[PDB]
Amino acid sequence: IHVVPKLPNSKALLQNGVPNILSSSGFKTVWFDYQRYLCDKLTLATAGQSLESYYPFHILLKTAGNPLQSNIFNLASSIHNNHLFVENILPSAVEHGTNSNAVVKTEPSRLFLSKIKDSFNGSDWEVVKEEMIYRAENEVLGQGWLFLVENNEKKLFILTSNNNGTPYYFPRNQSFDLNSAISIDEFATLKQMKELIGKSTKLNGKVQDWTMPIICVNLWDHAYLHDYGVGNRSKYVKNVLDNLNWSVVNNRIFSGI
Amino acid sequence: MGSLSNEKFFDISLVDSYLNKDLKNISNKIDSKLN
Amino acid sequence: STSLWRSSTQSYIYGEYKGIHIIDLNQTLSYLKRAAKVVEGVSESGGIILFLGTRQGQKRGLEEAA
Amino acid sequence: TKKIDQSLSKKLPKGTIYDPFDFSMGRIHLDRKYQANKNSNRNDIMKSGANPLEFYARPRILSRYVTSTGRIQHRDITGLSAKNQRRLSKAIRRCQAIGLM
Amino acid sequence: NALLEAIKSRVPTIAIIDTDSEPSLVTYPIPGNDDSLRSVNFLLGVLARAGQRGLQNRLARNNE
Amino acid sequence: RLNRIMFENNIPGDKRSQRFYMKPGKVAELKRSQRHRKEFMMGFKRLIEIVKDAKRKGY
Amino acid sequence: KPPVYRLPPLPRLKVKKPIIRQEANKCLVLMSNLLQCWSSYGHMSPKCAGLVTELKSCTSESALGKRNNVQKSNINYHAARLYDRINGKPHD
Amino acid sequence: MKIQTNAVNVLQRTSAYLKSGLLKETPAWYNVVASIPPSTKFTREPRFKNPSNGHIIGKLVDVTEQPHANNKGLYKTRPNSSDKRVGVKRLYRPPKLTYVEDRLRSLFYKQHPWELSRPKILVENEIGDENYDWSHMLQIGRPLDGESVIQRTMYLIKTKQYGDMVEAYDHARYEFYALRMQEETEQQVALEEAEMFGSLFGVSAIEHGIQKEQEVLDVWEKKVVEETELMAARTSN
Amino acid sequence: TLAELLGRSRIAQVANNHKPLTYTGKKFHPTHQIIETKPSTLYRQEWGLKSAIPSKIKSRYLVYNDLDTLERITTFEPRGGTQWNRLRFQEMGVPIVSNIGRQNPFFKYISRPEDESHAKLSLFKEMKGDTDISPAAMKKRLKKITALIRSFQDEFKEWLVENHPDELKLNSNKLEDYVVKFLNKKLETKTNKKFNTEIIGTGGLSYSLPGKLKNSPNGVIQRTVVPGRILNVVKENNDNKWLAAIGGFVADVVFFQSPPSSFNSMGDFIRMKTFLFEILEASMEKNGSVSMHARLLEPQ
RNA sequence: AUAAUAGUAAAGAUGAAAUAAAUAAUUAUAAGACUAAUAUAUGUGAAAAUAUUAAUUAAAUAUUAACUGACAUUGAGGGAUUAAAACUAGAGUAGCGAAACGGAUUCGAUACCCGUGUAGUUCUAGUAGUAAACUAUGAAUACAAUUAUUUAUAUAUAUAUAUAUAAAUAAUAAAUGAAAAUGAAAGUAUUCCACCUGAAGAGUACGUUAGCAAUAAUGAAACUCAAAACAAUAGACGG
Ligand SMILES: [K+]
Ligand SMILES: [K+]
Ligand SMILES: [K+]
Ligand SMILES: [K+]
Ligand SMILES: [K+]
Ligand SMILES: [K+]
Ligand SMILES: [K+]
Ligand SMILES: [Mg+2]
Ligand SMILES: [Mg+2]
Ligand SMILES: [Mg+2]
Ligand SMILES: [Mg+2]
Ligand SMILES: [Mg+2]
Ligand SMILES: [Mg+2]
Ligand SMILES: [Mg+2]
Ligand SMILES: [Mg+2]
Ligand SMILES: [Mg+2]
Ligand SMILES: [Mg+2]
Ligand SMILES: [Mg+2]
Ligand SMILES: [Mg+2]
Ligand SMILES: [Mg+2]
Ligand SMILES: [Mg+2]
Repeated sequence: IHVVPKLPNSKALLQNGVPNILSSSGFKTVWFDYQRYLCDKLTLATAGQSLESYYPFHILLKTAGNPLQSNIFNLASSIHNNHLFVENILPSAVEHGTNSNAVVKTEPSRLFLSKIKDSFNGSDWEVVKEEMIYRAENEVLGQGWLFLVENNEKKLFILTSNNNGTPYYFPRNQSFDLNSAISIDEFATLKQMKELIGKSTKLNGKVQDWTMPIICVNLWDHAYLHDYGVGNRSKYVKNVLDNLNWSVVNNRIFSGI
Repeated sequence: MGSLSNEKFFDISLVDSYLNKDLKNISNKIDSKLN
Repeated sequence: STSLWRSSTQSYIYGEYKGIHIIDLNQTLSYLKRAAKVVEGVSESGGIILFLGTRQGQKRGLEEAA
Repeated sequence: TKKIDQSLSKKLPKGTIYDPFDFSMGRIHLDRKYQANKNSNRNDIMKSGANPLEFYARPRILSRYVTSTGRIQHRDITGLSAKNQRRLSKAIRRCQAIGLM
Repeated sequence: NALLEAIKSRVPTIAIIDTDSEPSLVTYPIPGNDDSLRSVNFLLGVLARAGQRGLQNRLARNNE
Repeated sequence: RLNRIMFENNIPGDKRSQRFYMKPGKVAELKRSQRHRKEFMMGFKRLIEIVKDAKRKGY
Repeated sequence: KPPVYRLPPLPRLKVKKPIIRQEANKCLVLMSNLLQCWSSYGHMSPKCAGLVTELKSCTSESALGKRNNVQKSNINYHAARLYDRINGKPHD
Repeated sequence: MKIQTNAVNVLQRTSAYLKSGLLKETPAWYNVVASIPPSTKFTREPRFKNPSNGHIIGKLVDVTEQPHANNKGLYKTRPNSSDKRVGVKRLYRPPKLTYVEDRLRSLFYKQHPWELSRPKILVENEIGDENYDWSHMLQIGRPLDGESVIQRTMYLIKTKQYGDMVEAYDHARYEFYALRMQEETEQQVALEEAEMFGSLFGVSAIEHGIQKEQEVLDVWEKKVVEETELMAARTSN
Repeated sequence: TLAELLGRSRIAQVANNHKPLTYTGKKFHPTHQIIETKPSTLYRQEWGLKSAIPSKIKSRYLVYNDLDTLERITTFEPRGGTQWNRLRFQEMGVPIVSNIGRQNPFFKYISRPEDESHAKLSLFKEMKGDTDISPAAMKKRLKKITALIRSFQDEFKEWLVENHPDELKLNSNKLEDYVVKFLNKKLETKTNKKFNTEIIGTGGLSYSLPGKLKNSPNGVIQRTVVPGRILNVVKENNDNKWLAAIGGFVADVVFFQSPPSSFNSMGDFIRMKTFLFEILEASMEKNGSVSMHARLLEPQ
């Protein structure tokens, strides 16, 4: 059985929500309700099978290449992504419930701001945030996820997913919406991706992708509607990126010590 | 059916009802009902 | 399998099911508790306890037990 | 050559499910090894419940349990029960004495 | 072989006794499946922890 | 094909067995021993099949 | 219903002469075909050219080809290993 | 094998060694075994009830308990031959455990042969943790399968909502079909929706089968050719 | 109690099966329950059976008959391949349809006696559906029934003279009708084969409802294309259709007009090549087989 | 075996040989004996025995119902049946085959092999009551731990299996045993009968009884000796 993880300072979260982003009702929808909804569906889908003993991140990797397990993949991807989003927007990862700590001033580290300049042609963090808000509004028509990811070449770049798209495995990033029209450049990217997946010799037709997320923003209606409303998702993404917990985001960047 | 059977090759039910005044006490009963 | 029954074990059997004999776990628990107390006693007394098992795969359990 | 002996190719029936192993030589050999006349029971009068002794005047049925020369087949070959083998052999011997077999 | 040597040497023995196994050959039989590694390792684990508690109680009485 | 008929009706064996007379007791002994060897071979093949099946499954 | 025949206890379980599949030599079959080809179309007939070319290559270095002409049966090893387990003997 | 005596009396044989002086030092196990005596009866024990179905073992129905006529129309006035045979053996033979659910399980998989193709894991997690409310078929912790139907049927007959087992079984079967149809659609739609957002898959199930069949059909091609050439040479003879 | 727990154990959940593990006849559906073990348990030869499975086994799927035997082995085969046949059918997205247009067996429909007008056809099917019954147990259906039916003589000797006396005095053509109905009316309360073992619908192969369209980035899919293999190079003898091997099922392939020339060229090795097919329809027969009809889509 | 037919010059036998219009082939006729497969003597029968077919007569199984109310077990003496050989009469006599006479083999060959082949082997009516007539194991009853495999009866059903209770056979626990082994007895017990008391002499002598007869039953002692026998062990040896 997959159970909803306990969050630090949960009593505060159920009373005052997440300050500057979500209210108490908004956080109950995104985490206490939706995370319960996802975990229960995952348990029903995976109970009695070998996947029941694996964590959601491992389930999505195991099932990423199986077309008829997409339902399990979607549930595992959503569960992992939601706790990636709830973790970097959380007031404090440490449990100051008995310490009553009200001073958590987290700021981008030097390694993060050095990789931002290197990967974005000298752009500042503030400018990159504006590009992230723009990318979300023009690339994610409906539900999806906004990620700041790091690849095998030490370069930070921006990835957007439609519905439950994993950042780890490029064949399942779901960054192109094929319901609408696509340019020849987008079709080239899809055609090149298909060729890479066909070069793999494995009988499971799986490739190696070492991309890892650094920041996760939930773009689903379960996270913003109640507090911002239809059409105000760009005001929601702005608040999230301005109130990130950088103790978690800094720890996601590999240092090598 | 027993006594009230239509088979050409009947069983002992028919012969028993005859000697027991049943095939006759039912024929009259049916006819009396028809009356 | 009931075909391989050593009838000297009759008193431990709970019944037969699907062509095998089902061991009475109520007795297994009582015997296990008694055996466990003996191991605890010998260990607490400083005795040498040897764990013998020669079926494939048992080594890991045997090594940690020792 | 565009031809293969029937003994070297398996013809998968229609409506049946198959595995990749069904195209191998192991399947061919396995089908030969486990090839028994198990469908005889449904076509074997003497394995149905009839009394073989009622067929003593029907040489055509009895001739299915004798060799080309008229030698009664051993129970190992007929697969009958002891009683039916015993009754069938009596029927054949009686049929021979009457002048029909 | 080991069981008979234990008898000859007056060494008490514990063993898992399956339905085809002779109970009287051991001092303390444990009726149970001896063919599954899970069943064996479950019973062995319980006996091993029981020994550990005895060892910890002996090392504790020495300290105090 | 003709030779196969002879062997499946035991014609050559019967002809040879009819050359000399054998006492009824000796005939009965030979019939008993032959049946035992036939049945013994069937039991042997059954055990070899179990061996091969057990070997295939890794026993 | 098919009669099972159970053996008595035996001192051993062994096949006297285990059967082995001896694959036919590729060079010998090539020679057997060429010889037949000459029997029908005639000796040195242009129809058997390919046969002659193949035979020469098969036999160029070794007249019977370079083959792993070694095969042994293991039935007796397994039969002796598993007999005590599978014979169904009653307990002592 | 004979009931052994020397394995359970190690304490008494050791005590004779110590009392005589043949063994100078008390063994470490000696005190432990003395406090925890071995069981040494090794007896066969009778049993008077089948634990599975509660059937009583060892009860003889006397003729006084059968006053009415039987199915043949005859009264029973004397014990029959079976009643006069001692039945001690039945007291000692391990009872055959039976369950009504076993009959339904065989029925379910005879009616739905392809449910067998859904892999089942026999390895248990913890039987003691199962907190199931069989008012509904779905349960957190276990898959939806034939057993879900059987347990639902038993709950219906146990709550007396239905009287006949067949009616309860049919009711459970339809609940099972509804849940199976919702899952077959969630999987089809999830695949369709993913492809519409640019999901790519290396090998499909159909493709996996084709590749495996090719590997087998390639070895089969070689052997066929080889065995169609040995025949030609052997037949030439 | 231990007995209660045992009845609900995972081993108890598997229905007793002694069907041959090595069957060489015609296979139409799964015969054995596939058992699966997780990778962690496989590393320890643990499958939840009585004994450890030999380490030689690398598959995670098996089928078994007996937990233990007199030969001190488990009777099992390390295969689980009927699951891939079902999943490949699911990938072909062809719903199973009734060629007779019968009601959907998976829906609780309100049926009426339209087909119950054959009361004499099926009431006697109980004694006449004895194709493979013993010569004396089937004969026990003659005396055992005769007594049961003969116990209702008084009831039918009064009802018939009280509800249809004219027929008893005119003709038995209608009396026979009242007899067939009487027994059925007095048998519906009874339980004769109250449990029906016949396969219900698809048998679990597919729970897909017909009607749904397959959306794709290139538009709605109108024809399903599936790779396959032609088994024979000559149409099935006596049949106007060849045989193909598509997704673990043997289908009947109908060609547009002509047979591609690769047939004659390849010959008996035609199965060595993969062709593209279109699955027209899929039906289910009473034997529990799937009647898949295909069409050899050829590049044009 | 005889006859016919065409057709021939060798045939037959053996380790190799030799002794006594054919052999082979196709027809026709006659005679006696025997009973291929199935088949396991499975089974049946007191044993001896019993397997080509049919018929008549006699006997034989399981369960249930009713009935009798210990009427049972065993069985000295006695009675009956009893393979093959043998005998007394009358038939039969193909094949086989003591003996006899021949042919070979051999140093010799009163043998083994070959030929001619009488009694006998067959039937009917009798005599006789003997066999390694053996499971070398008297009959009956109560009882004791398992498995496998068949068979039988019964029960159930979601109809073909499943569940029961007996019998048989196989392998065993325990037990017993000099051991080999026995295994439901060669175990645990009870009841009745037969029989044994070192080897050899001897199943002989004498007598008696029975039989047409051969013989069968019953059945010793003296003298002499310290032997004699069984199971198992390790060797040696084996055409
Ligand atoms: K006999
Ligand atoms: K009295
Ligand atoms: K008396
Ligand atoms: K007497
Ligand atoms: K004569
Ligand atoms: K004898
Ligand atoms: K006696
Ligand atoms: Mg075991
Ligand atoms: Mg002549
Ligand atoms: Mg005969
Ligand atoms: Mg016998
Ligand atoms: Mg007497
Ligand atoms: Mg005379
Ligand atoms: Mg002579
Ligand atoms: Mg006389
Ligand atoms: Mg004499
Ligand atoms: Mg005598
Ligand atoms: Mg005799
Ligand atoms: Mg008597
Ligand atoms: Mg005398
Ligand atoms: Mg001796």
